[PDB]
Amino acid sequence: FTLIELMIVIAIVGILAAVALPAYQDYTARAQVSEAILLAEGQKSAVTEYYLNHGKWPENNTSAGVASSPTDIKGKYVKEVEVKNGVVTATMLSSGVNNEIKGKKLSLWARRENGSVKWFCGQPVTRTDDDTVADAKDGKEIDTKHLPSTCRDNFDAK
Amino acid sequence: FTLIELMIVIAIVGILAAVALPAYQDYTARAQVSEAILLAEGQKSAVTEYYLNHGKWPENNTSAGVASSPTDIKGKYVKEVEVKNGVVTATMLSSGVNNEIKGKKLSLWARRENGSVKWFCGQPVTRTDDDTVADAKDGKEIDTKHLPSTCRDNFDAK
Amino acid sequence: FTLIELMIVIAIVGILAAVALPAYQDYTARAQVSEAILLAEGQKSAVTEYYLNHGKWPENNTSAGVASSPTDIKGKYVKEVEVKNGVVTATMLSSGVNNEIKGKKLSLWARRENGSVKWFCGQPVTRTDDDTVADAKDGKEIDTKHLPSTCRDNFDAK
Amino acid sequence: YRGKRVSFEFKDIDIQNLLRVIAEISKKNIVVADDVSGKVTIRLRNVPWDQALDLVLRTKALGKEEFGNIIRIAPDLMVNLLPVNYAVAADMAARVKDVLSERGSVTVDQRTNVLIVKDVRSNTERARSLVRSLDTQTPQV
Repeated sequence: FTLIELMIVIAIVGILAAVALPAYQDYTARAQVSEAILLAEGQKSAVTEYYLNHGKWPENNTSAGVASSPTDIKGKYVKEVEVKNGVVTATMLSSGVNNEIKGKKLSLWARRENGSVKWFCGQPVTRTDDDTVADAKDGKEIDTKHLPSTCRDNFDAK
Repeated sequence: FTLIELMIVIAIVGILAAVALPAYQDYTARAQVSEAILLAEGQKSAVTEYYLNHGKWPENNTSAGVASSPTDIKGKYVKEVEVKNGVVTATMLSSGVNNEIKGKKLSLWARRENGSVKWFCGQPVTRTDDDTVADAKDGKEIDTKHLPSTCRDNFDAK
Repeated sequence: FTLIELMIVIAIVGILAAVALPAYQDYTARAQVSEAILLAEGQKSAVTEYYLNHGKWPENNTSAGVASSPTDIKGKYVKEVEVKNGVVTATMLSSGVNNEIKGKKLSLWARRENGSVKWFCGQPVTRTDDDTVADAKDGKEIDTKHLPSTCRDNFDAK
Repeated sequence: YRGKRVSFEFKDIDIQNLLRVIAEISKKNIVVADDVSGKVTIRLRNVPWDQALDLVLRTKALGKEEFGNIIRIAPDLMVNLLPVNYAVAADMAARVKDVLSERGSVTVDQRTNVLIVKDVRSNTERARSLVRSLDTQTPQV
């Protein structure tokens, strides 16, 4: 006979949350990845200096002169950050993150410019030789959709 | 004989407002607290620098190099922001806020990482020693329900 | 009869993006220009030394002792950086930038202080004599709105 | 877009008249639509006409389309030729574009490295002072 204004408006806010759910869920993940990136950076300094001073990429965190323990460079969504031959990889925690990005990671690596180096940011990579890295293809890479426009670099970016 | 469509639909919008009342009232409070947090932050800079440059936490706002007057770091819902030995506490005004959060506050404190510091955000805390704080247990802490997921830190968080 | 909460809130986020569109679009461009500036600088060193050691401004990159190829001093938003008689100009790429700043550039030039030099930063300029430059007026100049407060120098700044 | 040199002096005349006059001088056979615009004032010296035309278009007047024999046109200030002896005309283009902004006035680059300006006298004066001033650091070879 009457009461449909309360019933529809409680059911439009319910469906509004369902529509606002995936937007907040990638905005959210995309936000938790933007930090793995900040934790990865700032460690470029150590790595850059080590390379320019010696001409060899730092083998591990201790070589680069950073928390000798990967797990000591963690965060809220970051379970750690390891330096492996100049390549700095950041791992996403398992608690406090999206759902399709946890335990997932990215890498920052550089290239000899000769007198200086240039840095790249993208999906996990392994270093082959002092001037070549390759996709750490394995299945734990953070999905392209979660990576900034500034971190879409490919293993062979120059 | 007839007119019930006008009577029920005026009474479903009335009850719709009553159901939408508590949702807007915590969404609202949760919004007024999210600012106390923004006002608390951005003062991390001063505090961080003071600590790294001297190795001692800033005793008060003036030491940290900020509005020497706590009341000078207020807002719409924020009655102020005081720095007490590196701990930055934000107080909720008494006018313009929820009802169960006014005159209530939170704290931001940091910890020596050695070469850098890490910040925490949560319910009011007091600093004991340069690397230890404790619950400013007293009854004026902003209720957990009003605090973001990013500001649920405990006095002993590391 | 009911569902307007979902319809309005999907249409307020839509218009919120439209209002947040121009803010992120000049904040963004202003960010891509701040780098053309960083790429331009750090090349002041070469140019300064060349001038103080010889009393003549470096004619080109090779003279200044930098990547003999302008295109070798590029970036993400920077298509290059050329040294033309001590004046260092930075060109904005065509891909990855705003829209009203691509292919656009700025210049850094210096002036003999006698025993040292002082640097300026602003819209493109050409060098006339060893102590005088002019507006590289091209209509290719990066618009004043996109330039930092520290890079508003005029051709005759002293 | 090449012609004899001329001086255009038009004191409050229909662009249709300037057009016809321009056809009576063998600068094509020019024909407008009917109602193109109205009346304009310009005063040029030493300008080939086909240019004084492009320049008339920009004042108030129309754009031109040529059939070949006939041309259809559809809906003081002065002109002065600046010689550029020392510099290339294109190097001025950045600075000259920057005075104009959203003003009226224009600059035309002829092939023989001469600039031509239509505008108000006050915008002509500015453009000349800059063109000559930048030419002058170029003469010290």
